[PDB]
Amino acid sequence: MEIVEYPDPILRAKNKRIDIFDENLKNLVDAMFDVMYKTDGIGLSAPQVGLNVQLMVFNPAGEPGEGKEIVLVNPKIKKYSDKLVPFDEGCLSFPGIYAEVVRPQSVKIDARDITGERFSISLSRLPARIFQHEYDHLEGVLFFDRMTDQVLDSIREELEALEKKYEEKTGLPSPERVEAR
Ligand SMILES: CCCCC[C@H](CC(=O)NO)C(=O)N[C@H](C(=O)N1CCC[C@H]1CO)C(C)C
Ligand SMILES: [Zn+2]
Ligand SMILES: [Zn+2]
Ligand SMILES: [Zn+2]
Ligand SMILES: [Zn+2]
Repeated sequence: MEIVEYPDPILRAKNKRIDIFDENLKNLVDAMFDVMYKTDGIGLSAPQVGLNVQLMVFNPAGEPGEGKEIVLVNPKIKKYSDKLVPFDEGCLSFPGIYAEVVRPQSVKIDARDITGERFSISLSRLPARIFQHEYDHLEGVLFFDRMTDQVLDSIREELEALEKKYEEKTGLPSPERVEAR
């Protein structure tokens, strides 16, 4: 397996609805959780492992045998809180890069579980925070898109190093560039 890193276009591509809730889905969810634990994450989205599908997993404890292994399929945000809060985020698609992101404190959500049963849920605190980060991935939105210009400027060179890596590996110019913004 391989975590897909910025600026790979897979991270910007449209993600398809999941219609089939079967063993292949369960296997993928397991693999994603295992990637998360191996890499010290607290959540992961399907495009980050190379699959453009509306699937996210997370565990707000981030540790084996702790917290809850939360799976959300075809999620939709129904409401964001007016209240905003800052929090330092990293993203497994941007190794080593951490910066302040301001997001709504809480969200109301519609999604499906791993069996395909639909549910409504309200999230707050860290779970809300993780959720919105992973939800943005499913919408082809990356965390620096959410940063202020001042915060973005502080990570520009780190982002360009990732653009260079992609350019060196592929021999192609990067399909997006932080400087364009
Ligand atoms: C907070 C918003 C959720 C972030 C989810 C990411 C994983 C990811 O890229 N999901 O798409 C993560 O685990 N990031 C970690 C992260 O940001 N953490 C881990 C503990 C708390 C926070 C740092 O303040 C590390 C790997 C950089
Ligand atoms: Zn591999
Ligand atoms: Zn496993
Ligand atoms: Zn750890
Ligand atoms: Zn991420």
